[PDB]
Amino acid sequence: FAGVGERTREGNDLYREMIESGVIKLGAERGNSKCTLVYGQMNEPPGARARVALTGLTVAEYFRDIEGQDVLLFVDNIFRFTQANSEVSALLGRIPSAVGYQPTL
Amino acid sequence: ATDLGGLQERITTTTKGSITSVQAVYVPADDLTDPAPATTFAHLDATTVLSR
Amino acid sequence: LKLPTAPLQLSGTSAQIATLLWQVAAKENQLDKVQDELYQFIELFKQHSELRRLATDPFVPTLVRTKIISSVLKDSGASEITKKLFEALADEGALSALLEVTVNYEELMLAHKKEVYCTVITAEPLDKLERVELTKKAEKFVDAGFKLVMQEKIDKKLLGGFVIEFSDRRVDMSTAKKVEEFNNFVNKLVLSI
Amino acid sequence: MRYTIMVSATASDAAPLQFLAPYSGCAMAEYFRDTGKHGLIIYDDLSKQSVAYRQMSLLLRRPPGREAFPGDVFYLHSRLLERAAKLSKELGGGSLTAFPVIETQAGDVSAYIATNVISITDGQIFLETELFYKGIRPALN
Amino acid sequence: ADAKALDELRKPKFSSKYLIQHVSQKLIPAVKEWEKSYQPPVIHLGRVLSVGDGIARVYGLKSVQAGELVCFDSGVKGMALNLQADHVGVVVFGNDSVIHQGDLVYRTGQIVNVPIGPGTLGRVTDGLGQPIDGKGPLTNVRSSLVEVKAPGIIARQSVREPLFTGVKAVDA
Amino acid sequence: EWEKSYQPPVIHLGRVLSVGDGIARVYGLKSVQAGELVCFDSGVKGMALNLQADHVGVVVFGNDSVIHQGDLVYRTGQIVNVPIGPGTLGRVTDGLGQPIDGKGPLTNVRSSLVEVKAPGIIARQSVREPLFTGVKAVDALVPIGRGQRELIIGDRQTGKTAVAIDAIIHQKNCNEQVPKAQRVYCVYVAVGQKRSTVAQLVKLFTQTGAMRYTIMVSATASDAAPLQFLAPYSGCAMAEYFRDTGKHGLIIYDDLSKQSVAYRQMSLLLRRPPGREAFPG
Amino acid sequence: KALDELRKPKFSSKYLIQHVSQKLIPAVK
Amino acid sequence: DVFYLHSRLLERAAKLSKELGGGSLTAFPVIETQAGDVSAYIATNVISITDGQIFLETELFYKGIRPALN
Amino acid sequence: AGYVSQVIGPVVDVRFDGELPSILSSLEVEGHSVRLVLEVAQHMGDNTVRCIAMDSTDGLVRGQKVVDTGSPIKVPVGRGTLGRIMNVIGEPVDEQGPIDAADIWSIHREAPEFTEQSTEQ
Amino acid sequence: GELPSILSSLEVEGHSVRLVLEVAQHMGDNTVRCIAMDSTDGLVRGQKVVDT
Amino acid sequence: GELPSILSSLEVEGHSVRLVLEVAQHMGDNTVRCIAMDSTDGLVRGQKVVDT
Ligand SMILES: Nc1ncnc2c1ncn2[C@@H]1O[C@H](COP(=O)(O)OP(=O)(O)OP(=O)(O)O)[C@@H](O)[C@H]1O
Ligand SMILES: [Mg+2]
Repeated sequence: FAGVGERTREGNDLYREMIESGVIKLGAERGNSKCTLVYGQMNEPPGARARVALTGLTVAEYFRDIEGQDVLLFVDNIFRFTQANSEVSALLGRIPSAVGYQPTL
Repeated sequence: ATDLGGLQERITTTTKGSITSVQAVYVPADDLTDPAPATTFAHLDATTVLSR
Repeated sequence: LKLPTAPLQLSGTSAQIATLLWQVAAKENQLDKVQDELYQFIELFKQHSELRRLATDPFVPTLVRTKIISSVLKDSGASEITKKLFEALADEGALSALLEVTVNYEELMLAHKKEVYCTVITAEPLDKLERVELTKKAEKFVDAGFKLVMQEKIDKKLLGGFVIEFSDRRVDMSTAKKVEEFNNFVNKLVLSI
Repeated sequence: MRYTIMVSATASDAAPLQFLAPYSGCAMAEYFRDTGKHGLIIYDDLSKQSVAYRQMSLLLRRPPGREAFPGDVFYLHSRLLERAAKLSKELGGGSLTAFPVIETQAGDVSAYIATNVISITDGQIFLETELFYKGIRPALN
Repeated sequence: ADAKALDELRKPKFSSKYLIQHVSQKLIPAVKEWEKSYQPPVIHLGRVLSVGDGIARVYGLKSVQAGELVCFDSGVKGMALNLQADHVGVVVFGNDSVIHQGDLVYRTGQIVNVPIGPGTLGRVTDGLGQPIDGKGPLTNVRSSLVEVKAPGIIARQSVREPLFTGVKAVDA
Repeated sequence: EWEKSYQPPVIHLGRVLSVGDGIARVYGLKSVQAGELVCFDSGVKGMALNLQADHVGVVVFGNDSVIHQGDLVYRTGQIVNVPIGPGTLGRVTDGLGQPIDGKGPLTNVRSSLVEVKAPGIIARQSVREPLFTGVKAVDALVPIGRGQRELIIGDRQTGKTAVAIDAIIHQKNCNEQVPKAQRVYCVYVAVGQKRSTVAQLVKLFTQTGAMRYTIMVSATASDAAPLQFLAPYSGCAMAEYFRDTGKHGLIIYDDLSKQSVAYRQMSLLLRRPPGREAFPG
Repeated sequence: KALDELRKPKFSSKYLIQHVSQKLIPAVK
Repeated sequence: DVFYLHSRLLERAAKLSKELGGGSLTAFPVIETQAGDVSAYIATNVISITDGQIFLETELFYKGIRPALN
Repeated sequence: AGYVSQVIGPVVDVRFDGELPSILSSLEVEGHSVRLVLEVAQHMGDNTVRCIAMDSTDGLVRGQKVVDTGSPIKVPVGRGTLGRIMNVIGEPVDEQGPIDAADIWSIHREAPEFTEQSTEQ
Repeated sequence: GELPSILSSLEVEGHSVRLVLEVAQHMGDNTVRCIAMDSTDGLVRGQKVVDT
Repeated sequence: GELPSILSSLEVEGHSVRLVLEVAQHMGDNTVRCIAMDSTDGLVRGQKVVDT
């Protein structure tokens, strides 16, 4: 789970729901869990929210390329990935393209 | 907003005297969402919006 | 008016000052004199902090800077070219342009003498026959009567031969590169035939 | 005002004070959140805090975005509003709940600051102006 | 310019010294005869390079942190926002009419702090925490930073208790 | 014979002044041509775009993360060229003509420029012979001759690639029943597409047998914006080989609307003033 | 190395060449 | 200063006093809009400057109402 | 190794007197309230890179030592990351200790090549 | 030497009409930047400005 | 010396085609900025350009 720019309340709610439903286990039975959360919240700078989806991709690319699995990657709100890269493009002084997005959209 | 507030906050009734202020505001192309009339909406007690 | 033609053409606003300084100094035939004064000024800004304060500090007035540069440069063999140049660079706050005007003046002077600095990287130190047969091979990489200023180097990773470094272009006449491009060609053939 | 603090950076004040007043008020209310009590904070016209920060960024020659807002104008509101939290039992159980106020322009919530704070917060209280003169006060759509 | 031909000017290359020894005895009195038309050079202080519209560019201030409160010689507070290679652009917490080109800027070492605590309850402050209601300074109060980080994912619990607004529409 | 004919040529050097945003500033290269393909020391090529008075602006055909300040740029001596010829049929090449199908290098081929001025007024003639696409809606209602430009315009997922694919497959079907002088050798240019769809499309073209006549130029969505910008020109040069030697060619520039976005990216990163819908003039 | 302060020239004007040519051409005798 | 451009031009149309000769100057500035959009920059500038408006519509112009004064 | 030149919001220019880091490389900042990691965005020329920060740049002094790491942001991967919460730089946020890493992998990577794609839907 | 304060009024000598400038910002090279209360048509570079 | 006039045409020597420039501006340092009537692919920054 790559939560790109998630609210911290909804990220904590998803984490507790994953503990409760059993797909994430805590303590000594952590190895039997089924998900990996990668969390870049809204309170982080745009450089951090622009690369959380890449961190989720890296954790999934290990399971694809080494373990040889069929992985699920939940990029939560891909539009927030877009808007975080738009923000890091505006901070780097690049001229924004059409409606306000980065020229490298 | 800083220039408009620095002008506008001096037109006040204080504990010495009073200034009743009537300020006509040109609204460009009747667009009350334009920022130069929308900044001076919060600076007034009574707004008298004249409509076309 | 009637200034000499510059030996090679250059970029703007720090090299145009050098081209003008070169044309003025060749009109006065003091080309080696003002280069020496430019080097002495590089060392002058190296030595003292109060002198480079007149080039970096933005709070010194123009009057202080032009009067210090006028009063300290009254005499001592500094030409009228260099003294007027430092008045002109102190009047504008452009005393920081010295370090970039001397390198373009050096390139202009290194082009009026028809010379060329080079770097020969050889695997072993050269003999007085291993060198003489090299420069006649190295003089075909200049297009005129340019006399290269030999600069020798050592590098054991070359397996004999030489590499020229003209800072504009590089000729790799080595053997360690020749056995590199040999193996690439022989492996690009056996994958075809 | 036995329980109310007021941080008042008015319109006459300099734009860094209007930019900084929500962070001052939130650092005051985090005393109550962080020591087991409960907080409640209202940022009246957060759309004026964004205007003040736009003024400071455009005068600092920062690269503008749409409506000349800087790139870190989402980060500005998000790093303020995410401090409104419900702390866990080990951190005292305290809480801070925020009520940002955004003034829209004829209901256009597709404006930049309105979309930013709508995406940040946990829900809206819409107050349409057609319901207001219809007698419905509070004009909650 | 190029760098490969400019980094070799750190070496001396003159082979004649008829001007280095000439002005070295001549530099110091020529500097000293305009010493009162100088300003004292700043390293860890700052001097206002320019000012306008509530922004002061400040030469110097070699060790300001980003976001640190700086103070001018008029007592106006600033905040060093963008540290640049040659100056600091600070934002002025008040009128810049009392700030001139050449004024001294003093860093305070503090990122922007506010009065928090039980004593601020019932008080009317400005955006920096200082009281504007005119009933004395804030006592029973400690300072705290305004740019604290929000609590994390693990520092929260789920939002369960209701906060009553008292308005039927929102509470229903 | 390689040993007796071996002179290491005088390689003209250039430092990288500053790299980033897919455009490098290159000191030196004092004799480089405008539009010349240059080669960085990391292996990634580049086109000398803006010859300036003090530096050269090089757009980087690939990822600019492998280039540093102070890297050496070598000039190759000629304008941006792709290998054209009969050795390109069957091959899946990238935006610069380098094969990405993994079947070895392009042999039986010849380099040629990607930016050729189109043939003039007196070089054309009227479009007389038909090109059948095998789509009877098209071949009955919107008939297409040989030498025509036919826009396949539509929305997202309305069947544009399918019309292109059926034209390419129908060319394979007609090429077995016609003589040599009238055979259509197709090129598919996939700009800005997914690499998975280009892989499935190459599977389709080789399992129907149409890859014997097809060249496939793919600058996909992860490829750099100069490569998506240049890949239609590479494909058009590879098909101009068959145009210029008496044969007949078909070319599908699939999603030129993504080439224009790649060019908008390149122009807006060059600080060029945008126009309508932020596109350059 | 204190010469690194003078690395980049800080030009307060664009037409500096005209001012230095007004002062260096009269340096010719 | 494109408002000041037309402002300082159109304020010279004046009816002078009896002390200054009583002469007059009547300005008739002509602004062309684009598809009836009087909400443009220069159109709202000169509309805010001038006293009256003689607004001419295209839809009344092709209804035979000529001069097409709205 | 390198020292901070400009701190303009989340954008930090770092000056390296010797060898520059690559673009997309990670940079740790030495001496800070938290772990501040910069990621290189471009080379500005004059031996200076321009970085985007992964945390708050409040408290950053011009001349703070920035060390090159030689790689992009490397996060822990493996089955030991299952049920754990990582942030962008691979640090544990669920306060359950360290993250059991089979390997550390750079987050920046090219897409799988054309020979490596599968052609079956 | 001795730049005027911001918002201060300056009086330009030699102008036909009384031209009053108001200091808006300090530009930084011992230069203030002013807005003019009357028309600037007729100002010559170097013309003396007396601070009030 | 003796810069060409604006709108005067220039001939680039040693090109693949007849590259005719046409002077559009005077840039200021004996540099004229020209618009090329043909493709500039193949121009080197030393190429002799005669003035017609
Ligand atoms: N002639 C046809 N008959 C039946 N189905 C069709 C036909 N043409 C296309 N389709 C279906 O329509 C879908 C879209 O077709 P196609 O791939 O050509 O769209 P597209 O134009 O490439 O859209 P995009 O470019 O967004 O992928 C395909 O999945 C295909 O299965
Ligand atoms: Mg398609």
